Order: sequence, then C-alpha cells, then structure tokens
Amino acid sequence: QMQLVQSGTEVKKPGESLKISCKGSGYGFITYWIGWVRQMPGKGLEWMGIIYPGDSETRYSPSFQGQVTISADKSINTAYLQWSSLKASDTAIYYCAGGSGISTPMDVWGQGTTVTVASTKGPSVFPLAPSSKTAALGCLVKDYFPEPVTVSWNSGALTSGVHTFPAVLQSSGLYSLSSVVTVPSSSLGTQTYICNVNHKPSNTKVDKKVEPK
Amino acid sequence: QMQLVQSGTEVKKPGESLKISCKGSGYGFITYWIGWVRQMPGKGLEWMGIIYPGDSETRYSPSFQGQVTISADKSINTAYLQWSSLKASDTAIYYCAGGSGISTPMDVWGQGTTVTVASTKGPSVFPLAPSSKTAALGCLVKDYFPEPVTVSWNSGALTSGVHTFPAVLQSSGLYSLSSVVTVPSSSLGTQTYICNVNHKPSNTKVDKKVEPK
Amino acid sequence: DIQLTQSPDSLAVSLGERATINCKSSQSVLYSSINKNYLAWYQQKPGQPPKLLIYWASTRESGVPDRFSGSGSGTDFTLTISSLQAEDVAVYYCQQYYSTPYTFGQGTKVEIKRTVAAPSVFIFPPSDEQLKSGTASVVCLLNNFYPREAKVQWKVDNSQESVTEQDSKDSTYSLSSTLTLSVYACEVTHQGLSSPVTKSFN
Amino acid sequence: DIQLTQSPDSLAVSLGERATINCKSSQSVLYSSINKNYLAWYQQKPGQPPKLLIYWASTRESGVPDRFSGSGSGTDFTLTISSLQAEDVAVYYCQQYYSTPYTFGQGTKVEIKRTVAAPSVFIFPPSDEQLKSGTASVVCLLNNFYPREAKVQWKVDNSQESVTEQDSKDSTYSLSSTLTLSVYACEVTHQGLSSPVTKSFN
Amino acid sequence: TRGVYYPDKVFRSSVLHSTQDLFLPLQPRTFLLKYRVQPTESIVRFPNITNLCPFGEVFNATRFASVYAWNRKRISNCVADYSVLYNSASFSTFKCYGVSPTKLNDLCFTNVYADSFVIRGDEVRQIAPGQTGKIADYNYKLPDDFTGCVIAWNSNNLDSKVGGNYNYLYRLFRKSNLKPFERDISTEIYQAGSTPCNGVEGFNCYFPLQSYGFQPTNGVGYQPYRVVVLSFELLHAPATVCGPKKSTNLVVNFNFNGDAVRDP
Amino acid sequence: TRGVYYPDKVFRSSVLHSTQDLFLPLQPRTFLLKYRVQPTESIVRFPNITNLCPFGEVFNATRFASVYAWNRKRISNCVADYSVLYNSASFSTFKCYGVSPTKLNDLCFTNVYADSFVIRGDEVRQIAPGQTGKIADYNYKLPDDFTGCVIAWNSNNLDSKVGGNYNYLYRLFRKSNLKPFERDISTEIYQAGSTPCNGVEGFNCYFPLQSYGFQPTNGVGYQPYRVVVLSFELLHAPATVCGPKKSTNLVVNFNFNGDAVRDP
Ligand SMILES: *[C@@H]1O[C@H](CO)[C@@H](O[C@@H]2O[C@H](CO)[C@@H](O)[C@H](O)[C@H]2NC(C)=O)[C@H](O)[C@H]1NC(C)=O
Ligand SMILES: *[C@@H]1O[C@H](CO)[C@@H](O[C@@H]2O[C@H](CO)[C@@H](O)[C@H](O)[C@H]2NC(C)=O)[C@H](O)[C@H]1NC(C)=O
Repeated sequence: QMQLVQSGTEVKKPGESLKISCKGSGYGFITYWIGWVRQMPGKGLEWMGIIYPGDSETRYSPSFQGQVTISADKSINTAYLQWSSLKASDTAIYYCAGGSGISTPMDVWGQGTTVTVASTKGPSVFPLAPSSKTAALGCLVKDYFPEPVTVSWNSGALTSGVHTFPAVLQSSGLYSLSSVVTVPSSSLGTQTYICNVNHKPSNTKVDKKVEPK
Repeated sequence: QMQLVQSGTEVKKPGESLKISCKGSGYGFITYWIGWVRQMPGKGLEWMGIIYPGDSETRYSPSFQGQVTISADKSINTAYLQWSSLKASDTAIYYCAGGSGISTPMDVWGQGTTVTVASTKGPSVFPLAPSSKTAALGCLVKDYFPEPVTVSWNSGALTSGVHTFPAVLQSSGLYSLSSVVTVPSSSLGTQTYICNVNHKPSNTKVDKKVEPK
Repeated sequence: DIQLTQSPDSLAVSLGERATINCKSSQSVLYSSINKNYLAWYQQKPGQPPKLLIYWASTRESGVPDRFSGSGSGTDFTLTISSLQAEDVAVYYCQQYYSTPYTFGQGTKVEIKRTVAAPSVFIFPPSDEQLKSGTASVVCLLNNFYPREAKVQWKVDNSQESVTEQDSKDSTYSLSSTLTLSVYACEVTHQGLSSPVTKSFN
Repeated sequence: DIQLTQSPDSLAVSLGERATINCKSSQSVLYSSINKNYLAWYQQKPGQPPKLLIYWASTRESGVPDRFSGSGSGTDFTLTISSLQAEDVAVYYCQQYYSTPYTFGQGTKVEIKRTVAAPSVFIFPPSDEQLKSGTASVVCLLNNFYPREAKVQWKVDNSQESVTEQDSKDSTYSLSSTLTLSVYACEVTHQGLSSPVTKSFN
Repeated sequence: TRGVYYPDKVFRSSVLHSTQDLFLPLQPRTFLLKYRVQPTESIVRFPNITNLCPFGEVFNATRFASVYAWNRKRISNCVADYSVLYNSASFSTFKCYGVSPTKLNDLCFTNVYADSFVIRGDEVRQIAPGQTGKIADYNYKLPDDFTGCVIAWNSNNLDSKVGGNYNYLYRLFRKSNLKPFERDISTEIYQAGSTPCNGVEGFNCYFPLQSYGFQPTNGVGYQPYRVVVLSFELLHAPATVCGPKKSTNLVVNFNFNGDAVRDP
Repeated sequence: TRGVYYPDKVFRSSVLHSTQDLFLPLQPRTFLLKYRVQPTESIVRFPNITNLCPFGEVFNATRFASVYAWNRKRISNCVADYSVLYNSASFSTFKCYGVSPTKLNDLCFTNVYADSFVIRGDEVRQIAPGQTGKIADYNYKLPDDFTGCVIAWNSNNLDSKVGGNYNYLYRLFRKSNLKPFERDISTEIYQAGSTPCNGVEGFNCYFPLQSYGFQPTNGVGYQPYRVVVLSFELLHAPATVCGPKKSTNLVVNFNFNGDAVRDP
C-alpha cells in the first residue's frame, strides 16, 4: 500500500494561477489511477477527475469539464491539478485518492489541502459582562474575514465548560463568533479572565480581559 | 540562407499512416517559420499550414483544418507532416518552404516529395506497323497503372524526332501512352527498332521490336 | 449519470441498538461477467479523510470489526450496524463505481441518544464598547439541552442562531441566539420544559 | 479569405516583346504602419520548386535580372517583362501574404510564338495483337503543327486526344487522336491548311 | 446453568445475539444470550505451495506471434502469485480494468487466459474496451465489459534487425468488423471493387496482410511493443487458479479450494 | 552619327528602349535606340562605420524594470548591425512579426524603440498582437498591426535568490483595459465593491500590485524570463538608423541617407 502525500496549504487572491501537487510514495505504484475530490465546507464530496500517471489518459466530470486541468508527471510519480484563474468560490479542501484500476473503489487517501480566496479583515473582540444578579461570561468576536479565529481562554489554563460556537455569516459578510464559559459564583471574585483571539491571516493576536460590570 | 532537405519519395497503399520530414540545415535558423504546400499533378499550388519550430504555434487552412497534423521538433531542426489514414486522392507533390517571419514571402524551398497511393497493374505494349505506302512508327503502351512509364528507343541511341505523349486516363482508369518516331524511308530497311518500356512499380521491363508489316 | 439517494438523513439511536442506512440507485449496477454488485460504503469522521468500509456491497476490508454488515441487491442496498458503540458517530457515504463518473451519496449523520434535559437560560446585554460603534448586539444562551427541538423568541415591550455540535462526554447541545439592532427579554420554548421560560433585564 | 484573380490565363508573345500579367485582389492589402503593399510574384519552371521573384510588389530579390518589373497599387497589380527571352517560358503565381491564410493565384503560362505551320498527317491501324484481346484501337498522328487551333474527325463509311507540350528547339506541337472500338479514315482541319486533309486505309 | 461469561466487549443492549464460543453444558457449542452435532473443528485446504503457473512461458519467450494470429494459452491448477506487477523488468503499462491486482491475490479464479502478440508503438492504446482503429476492428477486439489486465513493454533489441524485421504482419483490409475474441486467419484477395480478379492481386484487388517496418534507428512511435492480455473469467468449478494460502491437516467445518470434492 | 553599338545582350524586337550608356556625341549620355546636362557621376554617403547602436545597454544590463513600468529607450543616429539574431547567448524566442530580420539590414529605418521588462515563464506567449490575459490587458498591450520583434530569454541565475526575489511586481486589478503602449503606474486602492474604504485595504478593497515568487528550485513554467521588444516605425526624416553600407567621396547623382540635406 503506497501512501500519498499532498503539497500543502495555499492562500491566494482572486485572479491568480494555482498548481496543487499530489505526491505518490511506496512500492507497487505501477497501476494506480489518481483521482481528485473536492469537499466544500460542511458538504458532501464531489468527484472531479481521474488520470493515469504515464499514458496520461484523463477522464473528467461534466460539471468541471474544462474548468481545471489535471496532468501527471511519471518520472517523479506526481499528479498536478491546475487552475488558470481561480475565482472566489474555490475555497474548499481537496483530496487526492488513488484507485488500483478503472472501476475500483478508492482506498488510499491523501491528507488534503485547503484553499482560501479572500481579503483579510481583522477581528473586533468585545467582552460581554456577566449579569450582576453558576453564571456565564465570554467575549464576542465580530467583523472578522475569513475563517478561522482561534479563541483560547486564559492561555489554555481553563478548558472545562468552554463553549465555542461556529461562525455565522451575516449580511456584511464578516462572520461573528461567540465563546462562553460557565463559572460558579464562588470563583467570580478572584479568578481573572483573558480571552486570546488569534486571526492569523490578518496577523491579529489580542488579549482581552473579561470584566464584571 | 539555410537550405531545406526533404526526406524522400514514399509509395503507400490506402489506409496507412504516413509521416513526411522536412530537415533544415544552415546557420541563422532561429526564426524560420516552416510552411507546407501541396501541388496536385499539373495544377496550381495550394497552401496548407505554417508552424514555428520550437514554441510550436501552428496555423492551418480552413480546407485542410484537421485532415493532417503539422508538428515540429526543435532539437534537430525538423518539421513533420503526418497523415493518420491517407486516402487514394493524396497522390501529389509536397514542398516545405521556410519564411523568415509572419507576413513574409517564402524564399527557401525544399526539393519536394511525391506521394502515390494505388495498386500496380503492368503495361501491355503493342507495336504499330508503319504504313506500307519520311514515315512514322512506334509502340503503344496500354492498361498501365499508375504513372509513370518510361519509353526508351533503341537503348537511348535514337533521340531525334522522338515524340512522347502524356498519359490520358480512359474509362477503365488504366492510362494509355503512345511514343512515335519519324524515320526517312531510306533507313527503314536496315535500322532495327526496339522500344524499351519500364514500369517500375510493377517491375516490368520489356524490350519490344517494331516490325514493318 | 446515475444519481443515488440515501435515507434517513439524521438518525438517533441509543448505545448498543441497531442502525440501518438505505442507499437507492437509479439503475442496477451488477456486472454480468462476475455477478458482483458494484457499490461501496465509506465512513468519515469530523476532520479526517474518509475510510473505506465495504466494497462490492458484501465484503469487509481488513481490520473492520464484524459489527458493520452490508446487504442488498438489485438497486436497494443497506448498511446495518448490529450494535452501535461510542466510536461510530460519523457520516456515512454510499458510492457506486460502475461507470465513470462516480456519483456519491448525500451522507448520513449517525449520533447517539440520551434522555430529555432542561436548559438553564442565560442573557447578556451589549457592553459599553458595542454602543460606540453603532450596532448593539444582545445575546441569549441556552446550555446543556437535549434534544434540539426548541425555539427562542425575543421580547421587546433581525436574529441569528448558532447551535454547537454534540458534547462528547455527555450528549447535550448549547444554542446561542443573537439580536443585532442599531424591557429586553429572551423567552425559550423547549419540549422537556413544561412552561416556557423568561429572562428579562431592565 | 481574400481570393485572388489573374489574367490572362495563357498568353503568347514573340521573342523580345513585352509581357503584362494582371493580379486582382478582393480587398486592399496595404499595411498602414509601413505603407507597403503586401503581395509577391513567383516563377515556376516545369519540374522544379517555385522561386521568389518580387516581394512587396515593387522590389526585386537579389540576382533577378532587370527585365522583370512589378507595379500597381490599391487592389490592382501587374508584372511586366520588358523584353521576353528564351528562358522565361513558365508559370507565374501572384500571392498575397497579408493575413493567414495565404491565398495563391491561379497561375499564368507564358509561351513563345512562331509563324503558322502545316501538319503532315499520319494514320496507324491496330496490330494483330490488339485484335486478340478484344479492343481494337486506331490512331491518327498530327505532327509539327503550330498553333493548337485544329480538330480531328474520324470517318467510318469514342475518342481521346493527347497533345504534347511545346517542342523546345522549334515551337511545334504534335496531336495524337485515338479511337477505341470493340473504310477507316482520319480527317484533319487546321487553320493554316487551306483544305482539310484526309488519310484513309482500306 | 452456570458459568455464562461475557464473550466479547462490544457494549450491547436488548439485542439477542447468537454466539459460537466455549461454554459449560469447556466445550465448543452455540448459545443465545439475552441482554444437533456442533462442528468440533475447522480445516482449510488449498493447493500445495509449489507448481506455480508458467508465467515464464508467457512473459519470457523466444518469439511472440503476430497480431493477426495471436497466441492464446490457458493456465490452470496452479497457485498464481502476482509478483509480475512490480517492474522487475521493463513494464511500460499496467491497466487492469475491472479488477484490482493488489487485492486479486486473496480470490480464487477459474482459468485465467493469456493472449500474447506484438504490436507497433502507437497502437498500444487501441488495446482497450471501446477503441476504434485498424487493430481494434480487424485484428483483436476486446469486449465492452472487460475484467482483465493489459501488459505492454518495449523490446527494441530483440525485434529490430538493422536490415529490418519484416516477419511481423497485420491485417489491413477486411470485409466486416470482428466479434469479440475472434481470430480470422485467412489469405484471400480482397475485392475492393467490382472486379472479379480471381486471386491475381491486380488493379482494385489488394492483399490484406502487410508487413511491419522495424529499424533500430527509428522513432519511439514506430517501435515494437510486445503485449500480453490477462483475461480472468469465473463460471463454475473454481478448483483451478487459487492465490497462495496455507493449509492444515485432514481428518467438521471445511473449506476446500475456496456434494463431493477432490482434495488438492 | 557613328559608333552606336549594342549596349546589352537581351534580344529585343520593335521596342524603343531608352538607355544610359557611353556613346560618341567616349562620354556618358542617354540615347534612344530603334529596333540638358547629364549627371557625370554618382556618389553615395551613409553614416561612418563606427558609433554602433547601444544594443549592449539594452540587452546586457544589470537590472531590467518590472512589467508594470517597463523601460523604453530610443536609439537613433547609429549603424545598427543585426547580429543579435544569432544565438550568441541564450535566445529562447525570436518572432519578428511583420518584417523580415534577415533582409532588414538593407533598409533605412527611423528611431527603432526598444522596450525592456521581466515577466514570468508562462506569460511570454501573451506578448503578441491579439492576446487576452492579465499581462496583455492591464500591463503591456501590443497594437493589432505590429511591425517589430519579440525577444525573450531565460536567466535563472540572476533573478532567483534562495530566499526569493520579491522585488518584481505586476498589476492585477485595474478598472479598464490599456490602450496600446500606455503605462499606468499608480498605487491606488482598487474599489472592488460598493465600499468607500478610503485607502485602508480592507474587506472588498485590494492593492493592485502584487509581487512575483521566484525560487531556483522551481519549475520551468514559473521562472523569470527577461524580454525586449524591438519596435520599428517609419514616418519622415529617415536620416537616423541605417544598415551598414560603404560610402564614396564628396564632390551629379546623389544618394544621401537612403531641398537641403546634412552630410552624415
Ligand atoms: C523473466 O526473466 C527475468 C530475468 O531473470 C525475471 O526477473 C527476475 O524475477 C525473479 C523473480 O523473483 C527475481 O528474483 C529476479 O531478481 C528478477 N531479475 C531481475 C530483476 O533482474 C522475470 O521474473 C522473468 N519472468 C517471469 C514471469 O518470472
Ligand atoms: C552581451 O555579452 C555577451 C558576452 O560577451 C556578448 O556575446 C559576445 O558577442 C560578441 C559580438 O561579436 C562575440 O564576438 C562574442 O563571441 C560573444 N561572446 C560569446 C558568444 O560568448 C553579447 O554580444 C553582448 N550583447 C550584445 C547586444 O552585444
């Protein structure tokens, strides 16, 4: 069983040209028909194309026929998926999977590489106050594009009862996200709360205290 | 000025695959756009295609678009014209000619290679008798396919007044041809006449005497 | 060219109970020469590539535990988990590999089931910072509630809803309803809770 | 996409006389940037590849003798041979090389001219061999006749005609008319010959 | 009724599970657990690990036949090991439509036919299900549904005489296409026109067979590729080809070569 | 009226031919043959065979500009020799639309402009009349009718720092296409949506310029190709560029640099 190692994660602006490599390592790699599959966020898989390394016979899908180009290089055992001009709807995760013949289920799957196409906007973090009269407290990240934002509580010291909610895109486009912890009313006075918001595309690392009002 | 040397003469049966090479020899061959031209028997030239050696940009003609394939090999400075399945109408002479740029007249012309597609049928040579009452005599080649038939008189000794007439195709397809010499009535008695008909495709070499009846 | 269908979409069963998933094909995918159905079943866990589970719709790949069984014929195929365990919550895909292109299934999400719970409600008003920007946002927090059959209504004298995934240790959800606006109350209706609850802040 | 036209097709002039050939294009082939007409004139001799003669329709390639001149503008172009010689009998092609594809001219055949001649007629019947096969063939031979304005009629109580190319040393033709059939006479009408001639064999 | 333990560890609830384990009536027996002679032994017998298939006499041979009359061979009653897939020698192609060679070993097949011929470099593609060319119309035609493995490799040194190996021929002109796996070896004179020429090879009458031009100083496209096409079929009596698997003694549960059976 | 010989040898008949030869009124004069001061000398003067065009300062330079703001140079009053066409150094391409470089030498041109820039390996094709791409829409646009010569070569060693030569940039987002040979060097913030973001490069507002990633351990397709585009024009006063030709003395027939003219 020969494993497949993928090239890596690329972030690109609209209008560029993008080449993704699938590398095949292992013995017996004389008959593996490489195929590509794309998973959009939180959706089902959609098969794209299949190429035989070497001979280079290439079969496509009707939806994707001609949008992208699948090519193979036999000497180093690689498969390339190329976009001539990627749009802003191509943000998704791509998996290269290798079958052993035509009409054979795909059994060896590469890790997969995400693609993000967008313009970075940093996160405005605002802390909610715990109601004066257990009780809950948390800080509310807003207007951050694109996903993801990492919210770590007290440099990772606190982990019990920490609810992190998936980002929901409202009209402006910029997703919002709220993370809330539950604390008994005994530790409210003494224990200090610092949420750490990391947005790497905008390179914004903020440490914001949660204050009881 | 770099000269072009053509590959040579090929005779093929219908249904085959045919590759013709144009070889370019000489200094300065960094910008010569090779082009191909076909001359059907006794007709005007008809331009077919033009390819740049290297980059391999290929421009075709509407009539021939997709019938043939023009490719170039840069390392050895060659151009290839290929037929996937040549028919019986492709018998003609082909010239490769090299321009110095786009929108430039073609000045260096290769010798050219004829192509013949047909089934060989040998020649029936029959000698006409000179009328009893100068006078003319000659032997009449019939039912020979395809062209050409070489008629040599007395192993080339006699050359004055030897009329050779171009072959005319009658209904059967097999062209006929008559060669006639004019001899004064003094040498009729003594000089012997032997016409030598050579049809190389059928490998038929015949020596037939002309007899006064 | 031969679209598939799966059912049911989301199924909840208790630990140790059976689980049946049905895949339906447009046309029979039986190869005449070998008389073998061409259809496979895949398992995907959140955040990882899928894994082969059943090929030819009757044979198991090496290492797969006996619990997973595959049956069916003609166009109708099913995957049966004789007894579900704590590791099988996942999404299952049925794929036909007869002729290109290879269509995939919609995907079935298998989750476990617990007894009804009642959600302790919370309410957070906007801070001083939210006010300055010009877009106040109030939020109401349901916590530790099973099942997801509920509904939050805001009360004043434009909203979104973020539901979290099942908590692994104990299968309880947590719903956050948020109101964005340029007596403020949250009222929650849930099946287990007999009387809709009210949280108001003056 | 821009077809050309030439005229005249066949022209006969004497040695040392002028020769004018006209090429007409569908649309003007003038390049705005350099203001140069894009059109070339080619010479082809029987049995050899063509040779460039004039490019840009006004300039001569190296080694071409002065005799050959090219003129014209707009769509109308002409090639003038001030004095023809014994080496210029050939076929001339006008080609436009403005935009692909490159169309070619029909081709003009230039041949010399001599004074009228009278053809000594011949007649050959079929041999004994022709009879056995089943297709007798009789032939009549015109020789050394200028010009090619003539006509052979067979007389009995299905034909072909083979005319040879101009004899190089003296410009005289030779026509062979042949009759294929499963008092046999050949009668020839030619302009120079006052009375149609008759050759019959009993 | 004492000593019923927990056979497995999979947590079950309210599902009656029939199990075949060792219990106290320790002895093997089957039980029903609430949340007739029982086979006392299980034996398996596959062919001895010797007597391999003659893959050598198909792959490593002195001369392969021409494509117009290919060579067909039937190998059976062997333990085929499929070590050929590794490129131990030169192996340009390995397609294997319909069946995975990797997992092929574990299965027991019937009479895998091998077809061997020599073809030109370009036309190797035409050996596929659903191809349209001179090879796949008049010489060798593959069924639409194919469950086999196409193997092609290059041997320029054995098939390229400096004069030219003209002993390899193929059929060019035929009346109609070939039904799957039909070998039509004939030397008639093709009547391409309404000329009854009675085998004289004259005008409008050709000869169907025509040689191959092979030269060492020639391009890759026009080179001699030797080909072997493995075809696996399975109908009945699968006691023939069976991938290598160890066996036990003979004395019950039985597994013979995957009412009367002959011990291999 | 004595001594009229046969000037030429071309056989003529009944064609009056005006000829300029030496006859007896020996002296040069013009005659009409039946089948005013005459220019006594012919002189030609072309620029001295020195002072060549600085082809070096265009081809062999330390740094070429980026494609968004290419470098334009005007060379004039030189004897250009066109020995560049020989691949004395590496020369991947040589197209020369509209004019033959071989026969170009004999002609006298006006101010052949040279344009120099650096582009990526794939996009070299886009430098042609009638191309549609990011280069030939927002960076450098060629007129439909082109009478010049595109020269591109590869220099991996000068433009590939192991860290990466990121100092080469190109324009990505523009409002409208470029009129032929227009250089728009600007650093505004492209408004891609109805967000008046006042140069903050926020959501829906990008930056048009974006660097090139160049690495030595990279594919041929993504490599740095240096390009130079020769553009020949001819309007009036052709006394500038003129291919090497010898000259004679000055004293008549005259040929000056191909009512008042300045001797070069
Ligand atoms: C044809 O001959 C070659 C050359 O001997 C065989 O290649 C050998 O195969 C054995 C099988 O295990 C290996 O141990 C050797 O190392 C191989 N030799 C090499 C790689 O040089 C080949 O196997 C033969 N054909 C068949 C079908 O067995
Ligand atoms: C750029 O530099 C190279 C290297 O010197 C030049 O190549 C030389 O050109 C001269 C011109 O006659 C030749 O005599 C040399 O033999 C060449 N050197 C070689 C081939 O190694 C090149 O000409 C220079 N660029 C220009 C425009 O002149």
